[PDB]
Amino acid sequence: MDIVMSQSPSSLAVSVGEKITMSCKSSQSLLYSNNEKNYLAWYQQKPGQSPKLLIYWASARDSGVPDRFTGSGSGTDFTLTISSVKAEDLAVFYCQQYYSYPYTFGGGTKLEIKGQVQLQQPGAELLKPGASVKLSCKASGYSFSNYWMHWVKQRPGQGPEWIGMIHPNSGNTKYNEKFKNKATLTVDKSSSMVYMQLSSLTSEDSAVFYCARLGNDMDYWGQGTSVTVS
Amino acid sequence: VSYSLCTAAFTFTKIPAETLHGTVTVEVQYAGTDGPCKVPAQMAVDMQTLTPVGRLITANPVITESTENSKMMLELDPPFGDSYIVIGVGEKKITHHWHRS
Ligand code: NA
Ligand code: NA
Repeated sequence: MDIVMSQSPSSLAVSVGEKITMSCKSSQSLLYSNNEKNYLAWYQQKPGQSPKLLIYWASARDSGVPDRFTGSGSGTDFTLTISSVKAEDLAVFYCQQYYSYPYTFGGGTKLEIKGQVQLQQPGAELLKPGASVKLSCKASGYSFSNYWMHWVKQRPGQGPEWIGMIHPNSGNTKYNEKFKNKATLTVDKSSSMVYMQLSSLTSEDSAVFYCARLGNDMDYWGQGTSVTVS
Repeated sequence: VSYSLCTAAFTFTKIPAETLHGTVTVEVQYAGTDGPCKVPAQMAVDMQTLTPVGRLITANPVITESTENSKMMLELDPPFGDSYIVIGVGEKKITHHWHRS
């Protein structure tokens, strides 16, 4: 049974300098008793950018993340606190569970302000219903072979969806059941290239598709390829 | 009965071995003296996320001795295909690739 992530509030309008709190609830506990870790992450998506990891293990700050961002909580109830909001913080914040495959994201909290690793993806595609498209992801700046490459779908301003992942060295794959017949992941080891072929395209497939190395201290996202289906 | 997580490094005493049930038995030696303590044990397909796969058969795996270099066995139920057996936490955790089929 897939884990459902729920965020509140959907949007937050604050003046510069305010302290804010936003909530994330999971339908199942993300606290793994074996190692006592909470498999919960917080992502920030600024305008024009890919999602960027802020917090992992529920409370660990990624490098460069200021102390004014604080993740807390355990089990099924989590909180992201911003102690003193800056104008640059304007973004949609998504929580994400990585306790179980398929990974699932919350619907986001939109923060509105009133007062060497590279994953290169091509520019926008536009295609006709019924066509197929092979999206590419060129990896550099790290040892390509042993790191899983993930693919993520995101409709405008909506919660990202985890499509699946492929391990380049072995070719092993894990698919979200919801995409098992929509997406096919392959790799070209000779060129450090990862591909996702989308078949039987419909307007429901129109979205930005990201390739990403997901999780903990090595989280990296490509710039995304916008696919629009006529 | 609960214990805090073992803090020191583990070492495999022998190659992990498939049981007759298709599960995997593992024996580890523990260098710490904080025992009795809870052995961190899981399987994962991705070492970057440590997202758990399969499950531990051993209910509450523990190092029972307070002296260094004691040993314990635990049994794991690995997933279909390829995975990693991961014992311990932190930088000193140990891993061994496993194939089930
Ligand atoms: Na199809
Ligand atoms: Na102790």
